[PDB]
Amino acid sequence: HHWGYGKHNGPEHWHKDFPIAKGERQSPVDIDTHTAKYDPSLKPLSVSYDQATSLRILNNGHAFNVEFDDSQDKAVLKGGPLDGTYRLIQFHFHWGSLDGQGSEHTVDKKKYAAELHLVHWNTKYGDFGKAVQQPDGLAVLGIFLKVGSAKPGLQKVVDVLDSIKTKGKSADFTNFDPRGLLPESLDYWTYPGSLTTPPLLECVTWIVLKEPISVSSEQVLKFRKLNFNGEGEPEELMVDNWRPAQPLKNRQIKASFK
Ligand SMILES: CNS(=O)(=O)c1c(F)c(F)c(SCCO)c(F)c1F
Ligand code: NA
Ligand code: NA
Ligand code: NA
Ligand SMILES: [Zn+2]
Repeated sequence: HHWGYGKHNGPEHWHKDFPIAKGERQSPVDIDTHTAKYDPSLKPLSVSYDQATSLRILNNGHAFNVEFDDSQDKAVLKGGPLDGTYRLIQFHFHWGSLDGQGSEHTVDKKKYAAELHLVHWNTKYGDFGKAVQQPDGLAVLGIFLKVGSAKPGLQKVVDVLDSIKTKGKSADFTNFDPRGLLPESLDYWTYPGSLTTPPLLECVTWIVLKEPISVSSEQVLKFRKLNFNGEGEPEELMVDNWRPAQPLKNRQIKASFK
């Protein structure tokens, strides 16, 4: 009876195994754009993805995950609200059963069809597993997806999904360039928060871009053909693998713009 996204093991259940679910800095949150504080001391985000090395794509039963070689400073995030250097380890998405839902963060209560998370770990902690035990261990870049025109830079990912349909499948996935998933503007909101799946650790500096990318209906439809179950276990479509917004508590969301 492990955690998942259903009636009996979904987000409202998670606190029984992971009591930090009700903690002081949980994610996602609603971004109320009118109360976010402009901070003119926030630096432009530095996203340096030229040397990224993707390795593999994996269905873990919760999402699909594009993993990168993080054994050197290739693809890194710095600047913005960050002190020091954070290394890209992987990305993944959360999405809906319908185009009207699927994002984790919301903007003035608006849900997007999906949300991309590019996960990076602070190189002061030497690897990802040590970094998640620290208050400033991760920086997650979150990008919203709306359904409209196709994102051409997403298509390589979409086309390999049928090869990892079920829980525990991987595939080699080399030479994927994550710059193809970024919108034009790096204007962002930032706040202190957590992982959005168990173990829900409060180790994340969240950076959420204001500008969504658009993807086509066909591209998100293909995300919804994945399965939460393993091969030869009964079919459960991988849809609605998002956690709802959690109480902001004693936090202020900062804006890099306007
Ligand atoms: C914020 N999204 S999340 O909690 O679902 C999530 C995730 F799915 C990940 F896979 C990783 S990195 C796994 C190590 O490679 C991570 F840091 C995350 F925060
Ligand atoms: Na395919
Ligand atoms: Na369409
Ligand atoms: Na079977
Ligand atoms: Zn995520």
